[PDB]
Amino acid sequence: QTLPKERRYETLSYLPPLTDVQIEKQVQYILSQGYIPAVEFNEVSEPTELYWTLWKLPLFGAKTSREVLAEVQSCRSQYPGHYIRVVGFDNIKQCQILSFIVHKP
Amino acid sequence: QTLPKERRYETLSYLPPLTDVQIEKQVQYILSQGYIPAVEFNEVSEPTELYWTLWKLPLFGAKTSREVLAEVQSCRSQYPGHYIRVVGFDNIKQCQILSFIVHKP
Amino acid sequence: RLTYYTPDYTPKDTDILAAFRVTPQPGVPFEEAAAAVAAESSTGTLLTDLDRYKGRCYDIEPVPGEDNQFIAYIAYPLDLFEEGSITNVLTSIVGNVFGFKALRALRLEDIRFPVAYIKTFQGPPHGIQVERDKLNKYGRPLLGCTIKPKLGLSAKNYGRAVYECLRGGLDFTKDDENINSAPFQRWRDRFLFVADAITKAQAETGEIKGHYLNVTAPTCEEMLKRAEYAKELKQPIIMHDYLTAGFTANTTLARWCRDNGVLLHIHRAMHAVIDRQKNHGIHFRVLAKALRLSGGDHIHTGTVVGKLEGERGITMGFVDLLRENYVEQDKSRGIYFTQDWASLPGVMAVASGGIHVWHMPALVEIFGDDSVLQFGGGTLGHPWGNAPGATANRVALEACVQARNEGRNLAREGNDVIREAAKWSPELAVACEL
Amino acid sequence: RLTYYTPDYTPKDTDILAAFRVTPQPGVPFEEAAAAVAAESSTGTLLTDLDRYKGRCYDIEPVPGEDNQFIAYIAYPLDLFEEGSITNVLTSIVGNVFGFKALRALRLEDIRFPVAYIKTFQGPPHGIQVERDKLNKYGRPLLGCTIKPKLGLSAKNYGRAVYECLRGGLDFTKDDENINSAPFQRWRDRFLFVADAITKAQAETGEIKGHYLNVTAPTCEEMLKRAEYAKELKQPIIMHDYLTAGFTANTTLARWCRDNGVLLHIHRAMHAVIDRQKNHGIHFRVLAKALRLSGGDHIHTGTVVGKLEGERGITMGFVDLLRENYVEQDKSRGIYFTQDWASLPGVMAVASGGIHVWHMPALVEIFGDDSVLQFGGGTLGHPWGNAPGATANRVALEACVQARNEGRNLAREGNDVIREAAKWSPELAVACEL
Amino acid sequence: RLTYYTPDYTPKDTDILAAFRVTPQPGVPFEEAAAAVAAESSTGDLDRYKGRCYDIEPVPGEDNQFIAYIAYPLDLFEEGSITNVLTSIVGNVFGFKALRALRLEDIRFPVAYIKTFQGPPHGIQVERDKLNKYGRPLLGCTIKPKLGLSAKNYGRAVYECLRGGLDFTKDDENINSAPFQRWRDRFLFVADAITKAQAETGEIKGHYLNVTAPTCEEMLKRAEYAKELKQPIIMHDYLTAGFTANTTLARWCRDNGVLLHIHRAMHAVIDRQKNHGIHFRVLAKALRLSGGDHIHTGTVVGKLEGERGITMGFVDLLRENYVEQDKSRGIYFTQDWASLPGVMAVASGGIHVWHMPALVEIFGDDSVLQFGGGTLGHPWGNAPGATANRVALEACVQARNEGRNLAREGNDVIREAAKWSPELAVACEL
Repeated sequence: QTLPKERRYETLSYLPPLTDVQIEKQVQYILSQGYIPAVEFNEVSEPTELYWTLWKLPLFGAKTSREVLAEVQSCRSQYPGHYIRVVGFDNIKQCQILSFIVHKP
Repeated sequence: QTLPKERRYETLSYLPPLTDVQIEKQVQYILSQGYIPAVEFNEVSEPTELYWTLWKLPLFGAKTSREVLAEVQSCRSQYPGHYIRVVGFDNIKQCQILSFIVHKP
Repeated sequence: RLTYYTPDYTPKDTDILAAFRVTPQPGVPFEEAAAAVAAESSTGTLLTDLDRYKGRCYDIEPVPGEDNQFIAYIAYPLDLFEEGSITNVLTSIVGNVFGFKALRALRLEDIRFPVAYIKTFQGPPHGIQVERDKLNKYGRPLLGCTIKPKLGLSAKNYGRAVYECLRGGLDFTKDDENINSAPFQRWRDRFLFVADAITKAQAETGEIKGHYLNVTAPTCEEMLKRAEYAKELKQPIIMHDYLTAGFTANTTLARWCRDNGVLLHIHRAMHAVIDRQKNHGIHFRVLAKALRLSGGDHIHTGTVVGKLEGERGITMGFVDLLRENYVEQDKSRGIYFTQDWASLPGVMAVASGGIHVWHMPALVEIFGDDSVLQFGGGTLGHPWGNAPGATANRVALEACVQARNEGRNLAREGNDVIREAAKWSPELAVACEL
Repeated sequence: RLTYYTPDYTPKDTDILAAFRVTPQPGVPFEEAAAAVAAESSTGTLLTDLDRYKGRCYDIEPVPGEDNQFIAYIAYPLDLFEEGSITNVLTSIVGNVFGFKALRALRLEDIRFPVAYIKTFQGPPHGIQVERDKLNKYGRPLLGCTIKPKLGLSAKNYGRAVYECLRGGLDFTKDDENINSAPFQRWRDRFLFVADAITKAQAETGEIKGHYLNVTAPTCEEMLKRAEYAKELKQPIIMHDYLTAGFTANTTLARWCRDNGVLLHIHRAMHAVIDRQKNHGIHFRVLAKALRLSGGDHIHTGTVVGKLEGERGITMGFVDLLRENYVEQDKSRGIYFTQDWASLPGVMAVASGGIHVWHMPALVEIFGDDSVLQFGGGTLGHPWGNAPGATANRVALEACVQARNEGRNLAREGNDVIREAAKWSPELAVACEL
Repeated sequence: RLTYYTPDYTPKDTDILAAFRVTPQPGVPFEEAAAAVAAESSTGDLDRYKGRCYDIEPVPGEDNQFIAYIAYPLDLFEEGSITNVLTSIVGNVFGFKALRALRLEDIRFPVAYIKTFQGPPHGIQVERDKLNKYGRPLLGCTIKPKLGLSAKNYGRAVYECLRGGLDFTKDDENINSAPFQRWRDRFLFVADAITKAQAETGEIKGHYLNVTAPTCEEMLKRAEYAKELKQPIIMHDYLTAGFTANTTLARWCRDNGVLLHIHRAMHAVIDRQKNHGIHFRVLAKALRLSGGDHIHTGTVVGKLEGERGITMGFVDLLRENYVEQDKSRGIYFTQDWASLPGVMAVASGGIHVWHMPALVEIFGDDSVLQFGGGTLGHPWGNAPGATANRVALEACVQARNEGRNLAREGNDVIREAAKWSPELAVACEL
């Protein structure tokens, strides 16, 4: 048996396609470390192309609640043909704590 | 009479399209010299693109037996739209002893 | 002597402290050997002022559980050493003092480069943060094969084993220690047939794949023409064996990679000559701090899985020294001096033991996000080749990254997430048994 | 004299042996002329030590069947010659010794560069293996036209005859001896209108086509600005007439092509001044070994088809010297010294006689896979042009490559596979008669 | 074929004539091989770019051999490249199979093609102006032993020869650099032996520092170092290193004021045989068109009338501006050098004290005389052995500057200089 030529995308791509319960349980790691999470959309996932466009904000309303999870489904209804992400942000270390695709075209 | 603009591919391309008996008799040169035969597949045959993807393993029959085209027919049923090769390998001289296309899309 | 043993000397915030592990010859008392390791690393045994440039031992602290051994904390001043020269730290401190004959063994355990002296260096070319920003790889420890077999592979067969590993989710791929150039495989051709195999595997799967091209070379001219060629193949990363090639060639390539945007993978070849014996040599947390001050975005910190609690607290000691901004003095965890790095960029800590699939719970729990996990060093590959062998080493990563990011204690619930990821991956299920 | 004739001297594994073919003047005995060819190539006729730097004849071995001729094996030491200088081998060995007047003719047959002295050289820029890995052309002898007419063609009409040959399956295409630059065809324009004709024929048919751009030039500055331009057209291969331009300019371009990834086609122009007479000069297996030590990935070894059994055993002697790692002492096959090349890369052996379609059984059987087959030198082209003329020279290749890889003895079953490939190729059937 | 033998082609003044010495196979007629030595040295248009034969002239005194005058056009060849003349003319013509032995005797570079070249860096006149050495043939030791001498003991033997009135001192062929003597240290301890031997005796002393190297980068950094020792002259083995490295070094030595001593190492692979090869009068023209302020022309003393007619044949070709077509002296074409600078003719055989009357008469002022070639040294060393070769030089130049016939009154002027010189009187016999 072999390995197929399959294009893979980001830091959780070598998995089954992430359902909604998992992403609710995924962002609950992001915002529980004091981090501000976000949603980033893009047309293609290119190695050259290293910015993806931020969706409305790095949204945040409280210490821990459903913030991102409702906003992704609003972006699935807005952009059903863009690579949607969920990214974290740290401000002390000043890099992203996650970057993974929740939705593909 | 002229020469047509025909794109040709590799080291046995200027021939009739190689049938199955010929390739079995072709690999019987490869493995009889103690060499390691293999199968390599690719989407396009580009001069820039100088690697083709190794199918499963660099195969070997016992000292001489038919495991190569028998697997190519499994790769013709797996990938009927890729440029399939059969390549040899030497370990002493350390280069390929053949590189020729058995199957085109 | 005993003018170099000032036990009341509270060391300044700009001294360059050093904690030796002196094992003196018998009859030599502890203060007089600790004044001696402060002697012949300065102001050896008036024409100047002695009291301004002398190394001063300021504390003894006998090692618990073992007589004839102590930890001579030496306090070298700032203006003894060169701005920006980590080969003048070692020429001053471990230069003339280990072969001192009143000592049976002398081990430089730790060293405190002050904030005043860290700022003369460059740090890494790119930190943890800027390395992840260049590679666009966030929130996971990165990966690597090591191309087996080492010797004998021609440069294209070498790049086919690189392209095969770099398809299946692997981030990096290491070039070996004993591969710089050799009559079967020259570097100009090894770098060429690896750039043709990165841009095939980077264009196939859209991640920024890289390869630690070995620019360790006989001369510093041949090193920089070996790195300027990996710049002109647009390679993201080179590597360099920094203890065979030294700290003058490393700091040359530090300054080069910062001025050319190439990541630098520092490999700790010939490290075990000097950090492996527990009584004599230079502990690697000196040599870890020494290349965080010179270049390197990655350094091999070995492994954790084959070591005890005390031998991995010391290994997680110097992983924090090269990766965290401020590290508190904790001697059970190995660190002797509190070390402010003054916002110097971090270095990745690379895990490169004899490790495989079943160690992804361990090395994502121990080494955090800010790490690289090599493979293929001791473990015997994979039955289906390299590209199913690398996808086994990548699905087992992101299963253990997903598990860690859901509260699942990988110390206890770690072997569950390997087994429940081997179901959804056929490449990992055949790697699940060996 | 007879202090330079030490017949008991077992030569060391680090001596630089040399086997002359001395034809002495009459009355000069054999030992005293063989001590003399060991004399004036060293230590000429107590200020130093003689016995450490002297050339020593150590065996005579009279040539069978011809009196007044013998094979003086001279044993020069290692530390007489320069590291890396094949123009100091010839200045030492064949420098001052052929014009010696006690000798009617003197022929340097063979020479044994030891493993100690091969390692100072570079070898070829790219071997057999790395040349095939750069060109991605495995398991067949490669090809070449030669653009006729030599003289008169403007640089674009020259590149149209290149593009026409490079369509029909031809791998390379040779630029001529007497074309470097000339008022009808400058090199800057010849290289430009050939790069525009390679990248048309390489993009059309997906093989890495090349052209032996002639960088032989008046000065070494004008040579390297002629090769650095073929580097910046991204050309795979240049060529160089190494005996007119010498071994200082060849070793300059050796070191350049290794440091720039260009293949080097060494052409043996002006070779027949010195290797063609059977009694005097420098046999080409010296000049074959001399450019395997300096640069070249290809060298013309002429042809086999017009020569006897004894005249092709000698030609397959020096084909093995420049292409195989270890070659045993076989004097019927021409080689006088066993030659370990110490894993130095091979050189292609190029076949460039007056050869055509019907010689593809012969030159794939004699010259193996590791070869290049030129064409168009003596034979009168093709009636349908160059692109059906090159497809005739390529279908006849891969018929004879397919036949050799199926057990079919091309010595006996060779003319069958030309005739049964002329059926499936209309371009070859019209070339089947002349 | 037989369109390459055009016997009515009176050759143009811009052609590049070449006079081969064909020895064809038995059965090959002379018109067909002469059209064939003109064939594969071209075009293997045709009316404008073929090398064509225009005369046969069989060798007198010998059958089965002739002198095929080939007339190559000018625009076939590269402006300023003598490695394209030898690639074009003698590239693929000596290996032609219907020829038992093919020898390039002479060649005529026209005025049209000599002007593309540089010529020597410095001529006879410009070299002697730089050295301030007038009206006498110059001198030379060759430092014996060749090998073994460390860089200072080599320099001490250079200082010892150059004290005794010797003008130059040659570095050997096989001394480029070697683990007993590196060039950086040979050049240092020689330039420290010249500034002592030039300060002792005020004459401009020089040493032919061997810059022959493996690469052209290692040759110019070996010559840029002899420039920055303020050395007057370097040397270059010009046939092992080739005509691309000489023309690289010619263009350098003209553009850095260094004289160039071209050594004819490996010359006798390609001209010792009288029927096959490239005769040295081609190779002497070939390095006058690349650079050289000196060239070894061997010796005259061990040669008969014909073998020194030929030796004085190319000595005039590399030193005189215009040389008439004189086939008995060996020169096959009238060569107009178009005011190109001359090259010295360096006599270097087994010559000694007593050959000074001949070699001031045979080789004129415009010559260099090397010593130590075959002779068994001097019994008192180097500095007497060079003063012997300098008194016996200037005793022969004194007699030549007084009208004394040095063919007959030559042995007298050595013996009447052995009285007023003690170092000469012991080299007077051995």
